[PDB]
Amino acid sequence: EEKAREFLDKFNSEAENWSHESALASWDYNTNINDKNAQKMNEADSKWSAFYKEHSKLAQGFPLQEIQNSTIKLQLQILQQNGSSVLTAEKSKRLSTILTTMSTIYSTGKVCNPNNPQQCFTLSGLEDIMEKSKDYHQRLWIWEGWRSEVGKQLRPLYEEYVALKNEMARGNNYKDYGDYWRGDYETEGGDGYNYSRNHLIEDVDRIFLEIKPLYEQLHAYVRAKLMNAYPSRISPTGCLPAHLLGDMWGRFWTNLYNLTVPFEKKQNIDVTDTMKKQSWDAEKIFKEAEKFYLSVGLHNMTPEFWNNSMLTEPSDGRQVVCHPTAWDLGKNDFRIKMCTKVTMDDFLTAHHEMGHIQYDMAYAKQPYLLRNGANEGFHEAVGEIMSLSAATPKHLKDLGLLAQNYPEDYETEINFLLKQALNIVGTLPFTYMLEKWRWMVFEGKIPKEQWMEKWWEMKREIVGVVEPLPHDETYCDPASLFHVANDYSFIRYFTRTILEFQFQEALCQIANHTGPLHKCDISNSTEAGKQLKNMLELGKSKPWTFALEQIARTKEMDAKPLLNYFKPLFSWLKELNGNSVGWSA
Amino acid sequence: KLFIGQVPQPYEFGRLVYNFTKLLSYFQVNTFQCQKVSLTVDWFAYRVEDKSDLLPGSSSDLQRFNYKPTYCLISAYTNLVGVNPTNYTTLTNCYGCVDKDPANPWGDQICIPEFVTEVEPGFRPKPSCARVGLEGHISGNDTYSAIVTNGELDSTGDPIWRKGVALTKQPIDSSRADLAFFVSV
Ligand SMILES: *[C@@H]1O[C@H](CO)[C@@H](O[C@@H]2O[C@H](CO)[C@@H](O[C@@H]3O[C@H](CO)[C@@H](O)[C@H](O)[C@@H]3O)[C@H](O)[C@H]2NC(C)=O)[C@H](O)[C@H]1NC(C)=O
Ligand SMILES: *[C@@H]1O[C@H](CO)[C@@H](O[C@@H]2O[C@H](CO)[C@@H](O[C@@H]3O[C@H](CO)[C@@H](O)[C@H](O)[C@@H]3O)[C@H](O)[C@H]2NC(C)=O)[C@H](O)[C@H]1NC(C)=O
Ligand SMILES: *[C@@H]1O[C@H](CO)[C@@H](O[C@@H]2O[C@H](CO)[C@@H](O)[C@H](O)[C@H]2NC(C)=O)[C@H](O)[C@H]1NC(C)=O
Ligand SMILES: *[C@@H]1O[C@H](CO)[C@@H](O[C@@H]2O[C@H](CO)[C@@H](O)[C@H](O)[C@H]2NC(C)=O)[C@H](O)[C@H]1NC(C)=O
Ligand SMILES: *[C@@H]1O[C@H](CO)[C@@H](O[C@@H]2O[C@H](CO)[C@@H](O)[C@H](O)[C@H]2NC(C)=O)[C@H](O)[C@H]1NC(C)=O
Ligand SMILES: *[C@@H]1O[C@H](CO)[C@@H](O[C@@H]2O[C@H](CO)[C@@H](O)[C@H](O)[C@H]2NC(C)=O)[C@H](O)[C@H]1NC(C)=O
Ligand SMILES: *[C@@H]1O[C@H](CO)[C@@H](O)[C@H](O)[C@H]1NC(C)=O
Ligand SMILES: *[C@@H]1O[C@H](CO)[C@@H](O)[C@H](O)[C@H]1NC(C)=O
Ligand SMILES: *[C@@H]1O[C@H](CO)[C@@H](O)[C@H](O)[C@H]1NC(C)=O
Ligand SMILES: *[C@@H]1O[C@H](CO)[C@@H](O)[C@H](O)[C@H]1NC(C)=O
Ligand SMILES: [Zn+2]
Repeated sequence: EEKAREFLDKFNSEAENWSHESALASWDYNTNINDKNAQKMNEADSKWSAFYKEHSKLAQGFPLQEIQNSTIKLQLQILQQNGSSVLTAEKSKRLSTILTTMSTIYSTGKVCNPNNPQQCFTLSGLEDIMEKSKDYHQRLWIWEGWRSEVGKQLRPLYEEYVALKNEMARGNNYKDYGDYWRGDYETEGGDGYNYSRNHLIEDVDRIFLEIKPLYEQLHAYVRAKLMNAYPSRISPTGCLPAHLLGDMWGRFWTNLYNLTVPFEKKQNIDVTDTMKKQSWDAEKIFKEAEKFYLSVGLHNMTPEFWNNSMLTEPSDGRQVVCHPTAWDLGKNDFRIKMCTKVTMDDFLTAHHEMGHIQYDMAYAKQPYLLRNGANEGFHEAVGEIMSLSAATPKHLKDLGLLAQNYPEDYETEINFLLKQALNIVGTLPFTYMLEKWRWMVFEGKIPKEQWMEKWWEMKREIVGVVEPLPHDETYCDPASLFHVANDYSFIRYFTRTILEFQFQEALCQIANHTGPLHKCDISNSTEAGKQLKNMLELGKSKPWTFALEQIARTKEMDAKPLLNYFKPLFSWLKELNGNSVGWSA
Repeated sequence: KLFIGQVPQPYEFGRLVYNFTKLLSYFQVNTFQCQKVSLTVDWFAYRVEDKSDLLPGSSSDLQRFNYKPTYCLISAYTNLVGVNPTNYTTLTNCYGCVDKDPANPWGDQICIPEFVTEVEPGFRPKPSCARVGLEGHISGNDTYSAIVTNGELDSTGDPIWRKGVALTKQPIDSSRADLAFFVSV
């Protein structure tokens, strides 16, 4: 152990040094996109990778069987895992080529109008249409078009991809690549703080069943609404048409809100006009976000944060990517990159991204390799709960953004919950179903000959969505989604959503919140903040179930907090729908 | 003056804005407790047997839907002969409702138990909630439920509907009134 301890100590010191240089070069690129910064980024990343691999190989000299300290054992497990290298040179190179190819096919995909070949849109255009248009035919040829133009090109690549990733996983002592992806949750330890990979399946399956009753109410409701929007297209007891779900994949139903809004006459809360009247700007927005976190006993934003961060879109001719991201560069250097406008959407986003910085700061004291979230879904879960709080009527009133005498309209709260349900609940069946499908594909439960047969069978049974047109096995609809084509784990969105409400509810209980969870504001709750920090400061140095207990007082994922959040919507939907809840397949 | 005429129920508590010994010559106090101690008095009918619901920090329907003190409590009984209450009516619940059909603001309602309408300390129950209590006190159903609106409008100008539950209890001693008095400086 002592030799491994010295090894990791040396590694961690140098790793922060090299990682910092890598992060700096990447930052400079993203806030100033040109050839000079791109070159610095590529060189700094290369130096980092060479460093990491050098020590990864050296780490093989420290058997885990000789280690008693959990901190050392854990860091060695991270540096030691081979990952891709367990593969031979030919398969490693081939896999890289395939992954690059799938990404390229997706990003350069376009679909042309079959009745007007001269009218053709790129993915960005197609998304804009699928997220806006109310025309049955326009949405249909785009939905089918995307599957034909992109899905059919990725099909054969996804098949080879699955085979190669499974071999990679086996070379690392996993059953398959699905098992590899379920690795991030797995933890070891005494008492009830251990978590086998197989347990993740049991938890997500158990949770879905607990969520389902809520979703059936939302589904039947949306069905009833779309039946009027698209007359004679939808069966009263059947599944929803896949192309009429608000976007290209049916991932978020948010854009259906205009069609499914419970009480159209009632507007939601939007303080954009107030922020503009009061002359808010990017700096003020982030300063208010800081005040929020400080009120619960968390840390200051560093002088370096305010100086280095890019909170506004440059007017100096510099080209940037405005997509909001939080950065941790190491050496106590924290930054946010976000082209903030004076809107409610960016107001809430500023809170979201600063939440990520607060988490990154919390475990800054930890060993480099352990400087991450307890799991993949912990970072976004922390961000989202801060947004939920920031968006409440109560918080907005206290900030002077929402009129103090603004009435408590129950119709508005139903519209709010409905909109939130379309985004948060509607996506859960999708995420669950998608991962269930992929895991079964990697595991070998769903054979190539039944990939689409089971994809759509599962869509009807789990999500309640039906394919507008029948598909054979030359299709690969899952691959037409960004996260699938680009080899990302999608379960993080399922677990994040569940954890999001466990954290919010637990913090709301500590804060002594009474009434509906969707109106909970954890501002000025230093007790909840302390309980939160107790979890945040751990990074991934402890079993994530240990980290979970520190905040939610449980060692397992729990659906109840979500059901509680949307409980007022559930009751409304239930009485509105009566006995037409649910669907046939 | 507060002993002249009838006595209001918890959901419609009266408010009015001295010699304590003389007060004790009108009523017999069973519980006298003070918190952190022009004067304002909030008063309503309430049973002695369930007097525990008058004490701060207790979890009860009285302090949730009818009246929650903002921070001395005098729980006492007296014969007003004013007049004595026939019975005691307390809201056990109240929650927001929305219209089933958006095309008709006055039509069939869907009520949501989770949209709990809290009394809010120092505030009367919202008029939709108070109306339920007022009806329950006269309906004679031992527990009275109703979906009502009472002159309060939303951000558009449509009626605000609420559903409440008003539970009526019979006294053991029908010859006296049991009253709760909340006196603040
Ligand atoms: C978190 O706690 C802070 C205090 O540490 C709260 O800020 C304060 O908000 C109250 C109102 O809720 C302010 O008092 C009021 O000011 C207005 C004038 O704007 C006056 O008309 C009222 O009669 C009353 O005096 C108070 O001044 C203000 N404090 C500061 C330093 O701004 C904050 O709202 C809380 N956020 C919460 C509970 O969510
Ligand atoms: C609690 O005490 C109140 C009195 O303070 C009781 O209200 C009285 O209830 C009776 C019986 O329902 C009412 O008489 C009936 O009136 C209707 C007309 O609305 C008539 O059709 C019936 O034939 C009968 O005469 C009486 O009018 C009503 N008092 C008042 C002022 O309206 C209440 O019922 C008691 N609650 C319980 C649970 O005992
Ligand atoms: C849902 O309705 C809102 C309006 O209530 C739409 O937002 C407007 O869209 C038009 C057309 O692009 C803009 O000119 C307005 O400025 C937008 N208003 C606001 C407040 O942003 C929204 O696009 C509709 N959504 C869908 C899917 O149709
Ligand atoms: C990562 O790769 C190394 C090889 O570079 C693996 O180390 C071997 O492990 C086996 C036991 O399974 C030993 O018999 C070999 O002698 C080891 N070789 C070397 C060079 O150390 C290591 O086990 C792999 N990591 C994992 C988790 O499988
Ligand atoms: C934590 O580890 C314990 C074992 O120490 C696991 O309990 C076993 O679970 C398997 C599978 O259900 C059973 O067949 C064994 O009989 C159980 N053993 C004991 C002693 O109970 C436990 O499930 C693990 N916890 C998690 C979340 O994976
Ligand atoms: C949240 O509410 C609980 C009561 O429901 C509070 O707990 C009591 O707090 C007082 C001190 O304020 C103690 O004397 C009691 O013994 C506590 N009761 C129990 C059962 O714990 C709790 O302090 C409140 N939390 C906050 C942050 O206000
Ligand atoms: C593991 O090593 C760290 C030093 O990196 C030390 O602080 C910790 O107490 C050790 N834990 C055990 C169980 O020895
Ligand atoms: C945050 O910054 C403010 C302003 O300088 C300071 O008063 C406060 O103590 C700081 N809080 C923490 C936890 O550092
Ligand atoms: C921000 O940092 C740069 C670093 O070169 C410095 O030149 C600039 O003056 C700083 N701006 C401040 C401190 O407001
Ligand atoms: C009156 O009581 C009966 C019997 O419990 C009940 O069925 C009815 O709904 C009640 N009516 C009201 C207004 O509470
Ligand atoms: Zn995020």
